[PDB]
Amino acid sequence: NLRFAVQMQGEIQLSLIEQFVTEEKTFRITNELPENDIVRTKADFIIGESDWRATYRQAASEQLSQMIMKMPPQVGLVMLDLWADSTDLPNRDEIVKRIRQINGMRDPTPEELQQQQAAAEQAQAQKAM
Amino acid sequence: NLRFAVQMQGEIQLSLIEQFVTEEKTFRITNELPENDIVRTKADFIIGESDWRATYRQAASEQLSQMIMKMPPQVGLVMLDLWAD
Amino acid sequence: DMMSRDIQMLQQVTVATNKLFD
Amino acid sequence: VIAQSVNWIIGSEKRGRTDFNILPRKKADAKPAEAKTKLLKYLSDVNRLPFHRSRSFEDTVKVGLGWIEDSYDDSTDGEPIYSRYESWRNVIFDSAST
Amino acid sequence: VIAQSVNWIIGSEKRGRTDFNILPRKKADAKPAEAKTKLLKYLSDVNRL
Repeated sequence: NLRFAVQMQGEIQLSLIEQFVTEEKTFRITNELPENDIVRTKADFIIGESDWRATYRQAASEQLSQMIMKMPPQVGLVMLDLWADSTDLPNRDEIVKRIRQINGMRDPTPEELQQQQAAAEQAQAQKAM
Repeated sequence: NLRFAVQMQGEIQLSLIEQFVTEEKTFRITNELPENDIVRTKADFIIGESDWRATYRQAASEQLSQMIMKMPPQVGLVMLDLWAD
Repeated sequence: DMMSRDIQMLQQVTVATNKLFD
Repeated sequence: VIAQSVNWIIGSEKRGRTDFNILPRKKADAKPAEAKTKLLKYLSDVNRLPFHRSRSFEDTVKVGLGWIEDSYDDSTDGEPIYSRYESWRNVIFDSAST
Repeated sequence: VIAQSVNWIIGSEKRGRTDFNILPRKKADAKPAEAKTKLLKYLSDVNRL
């Protein structure tokens, strides 16, 4: 019964956000057919539940780390730099930068230019050889 | 009830920090939309509870250590560098 | 029997002592 | 003996607190669902919804039912959408509903 | 025997002493969040919270 009423309150709240929030408010908070509003929303988006897990970002990092654990060791490093990006490390920019350096992944202008120059030079040398 | 009151006290203390501390004092202590100040702070920053762990640096060290244990033998050395730092 | 029972109550009356340590 | 059982039930539900995680059915719109997930989490943080839900279920254990509000109010209060608990006492509901 | 149970509860709480750890939501203000966490820790230490 609590679950059922929680789904009710979630639907009502989601309708309230879609009605009464401007896109500017969402952009500040967040870095980013049937006639009824409830059915319209509940078609595309469904309400799911996870544990409280403090902020959403912590739950995102937990799911990402679980996916890493399911991944093999090879492919694991790029998932790892995403996990470092999501996880709230005490010093976050530098760990992300280093894991990217060893991985080479993107999403940095000097690093991009260096990587492009190295790749072009190596490819040209191989072709010439 | 204690947890709820702790969140209350943390938010209140954060509000008095935002209102009554100077930037020079923050730099000395540390090496570094809704109208209410109550909701404005919650909008960007949330309050989380962690063990006492004495100074903040020890909590940072614990987080770094767990992160390193999660990391593979490769790429872990640089994170060991920062942990020891 | 009263002595034994009183001794048992003395036993009943680390975690309980934490306030002195704090 | 009432207190032991009621406290056990409310503690069992309190250890099982959950937060909304909006899932997109199509997932051609995963980003809108994730933004809505942050929006709901922000509203729950501001309104302290988990405590309200826990108290509401605590009342539903002791008495027949509990009530939770999700409405939009205009005031100098920063939060536009408020989620607050109302006691089973202060609510009168139609009994004809099946 | 009330003293025993009360002491057990207070000891269980005191063992679980916690500090505020401010976490950033927008991800664009991690450094302000860490600074505010350090200020909160300093205030808790001086006030012996």
